[PDB]
Amino acid sequence: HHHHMQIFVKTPTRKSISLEVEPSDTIENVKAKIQDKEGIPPDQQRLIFAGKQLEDGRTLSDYNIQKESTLHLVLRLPGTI
Amino acid sequence: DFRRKVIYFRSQPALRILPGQCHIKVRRKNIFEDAYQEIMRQTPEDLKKRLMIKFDGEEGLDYGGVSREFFFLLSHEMFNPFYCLFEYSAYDNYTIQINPNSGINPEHLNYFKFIGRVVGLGVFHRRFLDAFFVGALYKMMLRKKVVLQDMEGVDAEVYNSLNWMLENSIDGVLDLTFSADDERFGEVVTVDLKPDGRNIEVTDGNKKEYVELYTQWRIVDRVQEQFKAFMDGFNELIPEDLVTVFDERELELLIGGIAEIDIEDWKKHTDYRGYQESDEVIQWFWKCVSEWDNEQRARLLQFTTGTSRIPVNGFKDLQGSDGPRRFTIEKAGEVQQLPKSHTCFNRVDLPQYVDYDSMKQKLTLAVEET
Repeated sequence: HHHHMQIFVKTPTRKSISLEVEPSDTIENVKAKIQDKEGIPPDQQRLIFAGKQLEDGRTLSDYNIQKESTLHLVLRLPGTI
Repeated sequence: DFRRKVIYFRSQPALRILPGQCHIKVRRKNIFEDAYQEIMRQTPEDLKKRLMIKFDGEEGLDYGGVSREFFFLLSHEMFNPFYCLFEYSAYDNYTIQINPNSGINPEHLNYFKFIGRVVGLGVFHRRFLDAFFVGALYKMMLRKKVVLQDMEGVDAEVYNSLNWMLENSIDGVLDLTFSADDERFGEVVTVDLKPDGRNIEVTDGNKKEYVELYTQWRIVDRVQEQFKAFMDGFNELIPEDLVTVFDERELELLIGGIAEIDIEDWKKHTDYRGYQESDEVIQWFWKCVSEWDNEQRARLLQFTTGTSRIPVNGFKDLQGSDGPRRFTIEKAGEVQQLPKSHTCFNRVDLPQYVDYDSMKQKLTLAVEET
């Protein structure tokens, strides 16, 4: 009842962020790990896997995100919240 | 000729500061969002009034300094690739182009309009921006055609592939149709280059057409809505019939200014291949560069690297398509030919001319050629 996994979060500035997560972590959990490492507030973040935008209350395995998958981080336009 | 054009440009009725004031208030920590609200709620007539900018909680009597810091900070947020309005060029990490997947933020078209206004505002009010674009984008601003060579700054790897195709038999080597792959965040979506394109095989017979169609799609078609939104914002301050008095290299200098180049920093961070610093031709090269003025040097830089833009910590941090690439001079080519540049590597191929005047003239023709 706790298992691990490496994923990568790619920025458009070409930077790659290494995260250790569990398959049953929420997307919200991942944004908040991104806030830990990068200081970017969760509400500014969009995460995208293989084209689809990821919803906050779903899990990594809901989207079939596996070991060494890459997710793309994009920031919301300031003033749109 | 640039100087005369500028004066003429600044002498137009459309460029007169309108009576009254334009008031802009922003929080430093929220400059993007605040400036967006402040600037979009006003009409073009309003923003042509005298510009008055104040940061919340900060005294503002030094108007020029406050103004300069405003355009500096704002352009670094607008053009920050995180927001996916603009993204890096293909041959460095400080020059920029429109990000085709900007639509991931549903509201992007308005923000492209806002950026066009910010850039138009900088020009209208004599405030230079840190806004250096790929060559194709200046051309599109000026309503000039783009060619395959313009791809180099947009997608250098795709640029190399198309050249290899043009120069090599593809029959039985590449399974290719008149379609393109539109990447978006891990997904691949297919677009036809011409009607029924994905069902039309590319051959050695028709590949020229394929290349020209690809070039047009990638550089011009795929960013159309974004570009139109941008020009809409821009032309609201700078009428198109006036800004086309400039060519694409002058437009860059008009928007971002002309840097004062440290010649010694430059010399110190230059590589030589096939030559040595002591060689006569290398000395003629630096003689020519030293005696030139700031605009003329900026033009050599546009020729060699794609941009007149100098990195914050100097010529040591010059970038290429594959990472850091120093300004480089190589002995290559014959005395008949002009010097030839490689903007992916910041490398000038300089044949060993035997007298100074032919070299200055060869290099002048090479730099001035469009």
